[PDB]
Amino acid sequence: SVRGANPLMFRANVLHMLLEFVLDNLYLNRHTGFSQDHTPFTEGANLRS
Amino acid sequence: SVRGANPLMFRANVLHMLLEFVLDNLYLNRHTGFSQDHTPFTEGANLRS
Repeated sequence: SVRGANPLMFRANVLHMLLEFVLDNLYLNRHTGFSQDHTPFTEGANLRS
Repeated sequence: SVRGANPLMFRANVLHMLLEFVLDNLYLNRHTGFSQDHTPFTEGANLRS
């Protein structure tokens, strides 16, 4: 059936899912740029672009 | 809106206006001719022309 799965193999599938979660997030955050707020909604905060 | 100004920038605009006021007045007064007036209200004066 295309709508069923073997219940005795959930742990194996879940374990592989967690490994995929970690691998997909192996990145470094990058500094892009900023600009000051021209509106009074914030007290002159610097906002990322 | 093309009409109206941001109230957060009033001080910056006013300061630049005052700087314009000083810069446009950097001159030396120049001597010129006179005339001897005999109007009954200013008899004997030497008015500049």
